[PDB]
Amino acid sequence: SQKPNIIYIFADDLGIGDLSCYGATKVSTPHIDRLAGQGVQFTNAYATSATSTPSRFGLLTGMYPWRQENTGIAPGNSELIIDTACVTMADMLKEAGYATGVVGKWHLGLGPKGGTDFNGHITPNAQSIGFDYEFVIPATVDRVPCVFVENGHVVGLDPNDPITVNYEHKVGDWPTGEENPELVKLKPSQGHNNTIINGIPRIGWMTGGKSALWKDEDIADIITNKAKSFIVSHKEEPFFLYMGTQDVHVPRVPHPRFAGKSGLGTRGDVILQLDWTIGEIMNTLDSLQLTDNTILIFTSDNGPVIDDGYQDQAFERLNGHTPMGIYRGGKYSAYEAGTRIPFIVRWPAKVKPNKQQALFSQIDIFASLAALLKQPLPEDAAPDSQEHLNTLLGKDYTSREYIVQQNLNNTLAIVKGQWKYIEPSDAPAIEYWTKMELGNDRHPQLYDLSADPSEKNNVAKQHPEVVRELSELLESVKTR
Ligand SMILES: CC(=O)N[C@@H]1[C@@H](O)[C@@H](O)[C@@H](COS(=O)(=O)O)O[C@H]1O
Ligand SMILES: [Ca+2]
Repeated sequence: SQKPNIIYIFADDLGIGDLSCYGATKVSTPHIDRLAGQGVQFTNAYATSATSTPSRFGLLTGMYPWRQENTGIAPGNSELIIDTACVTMADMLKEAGYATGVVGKWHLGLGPKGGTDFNGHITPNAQSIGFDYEFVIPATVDRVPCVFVENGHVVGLDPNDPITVNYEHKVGDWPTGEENPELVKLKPSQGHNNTIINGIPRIGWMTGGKSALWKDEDIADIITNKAKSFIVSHKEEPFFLYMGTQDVHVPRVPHPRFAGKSGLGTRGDVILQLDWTIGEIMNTLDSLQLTDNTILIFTSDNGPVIDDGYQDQAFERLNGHTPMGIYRGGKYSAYEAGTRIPFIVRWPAKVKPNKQQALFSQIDIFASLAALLKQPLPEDAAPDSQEHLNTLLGKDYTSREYIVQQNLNNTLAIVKGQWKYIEPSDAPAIEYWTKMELGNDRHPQLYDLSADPSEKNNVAKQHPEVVRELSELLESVKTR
């Protein structure tokens, strides 16, 4: 064929150390390892951000999320965060002649100023920014409402039982973690004490849509089947599938057939469920003879977290597993494990198996696919996205000049050749809930990653001219 199919899969909070192809010894990921073996495994690939909403925003817009105020972790009832006049990756692939679909985790908002009204046609939605087809989890599985949205309508919604959602105060009289601990089956470790759904207290309050409520143990199966439907439906045409798994995000509710199979508790169990999901996508492609001329990109939105809010024994069951690999920090953090993510590109027709050590950022995927397809961008489109197609395909080992990282508190860090600079911040050093090291410091930090990849040795006092140059460089990206 001329024009490859494109599948982009965000895992949720999957760590640079969670996969056996990245050296995990305490858990085995044979489907994802097989994918690695068939394509290009990246060892220096980064998301824009150490959290969900901003990394997904940066990927789809080709604009750094920290250039817009509303791009932080979004509530389940956030208005759509991407302006409908923005050119998205989905829009440019639609212009390039692809059928476009989003399946799974969205977390970019739905509906207009005021927040999501879940009770009729929800607009603007993913279809307002270049997706033909939409089947989404509004935000995260730990956030209300716990329902799916398909082409702008809640699946199984009864108009006589309308939904209301509120993140400021209780609406309705549904049990909560706070008031009704007797009805809590998975106890919260950190907040998560609002409306209970299926015995799991969630973030935010909801009432109504009883018949629309999902079953947590079926979410991977539902996402996997809707992804396969989309692929089977577009067997004969060029398609783009943007897919977001729930795994390995809290609450971790493995299907019974994975539950207790890892021996790392539910956190390990959903790594195996995730590996099985990617296996199902690879088997579907193979079935339809679409393997060879499909670009399959598998990555994560941000780094990993052990205890992210439920008493699921993820620390107690960890068994010497290292989700962060050697790296400092994790989810939320400006330290490397915040934005360092697993990243695999398989395109058998065109791309030989390889390890890509080059510096790569998810911000460049938009301009890199546009360049591949020779698709022209409006002057204002994908403004921070550089063409690095050769690097993406393992055809060159040319690093990005620098990459930019954003933590929870919008502290930015820049990596240039061997050097990592973290700009000063007044935000807390330690994240209140998880106690994660955020890398917020009133003083500059400088790490030589070639010598000190675990960021053990701040050498800012040793290299003021390096701090000054990288500081001036980061400020010029900000004011560009
Ligand atoms: C105490 C608490 O509420 N913690 C939650 C965490 O559980 C998770 O839901 C996170 C977003 O994760 S992300 O991957 O979608 O950014 O938001 C935090 O606020
Ligand atoms: Ca995430």
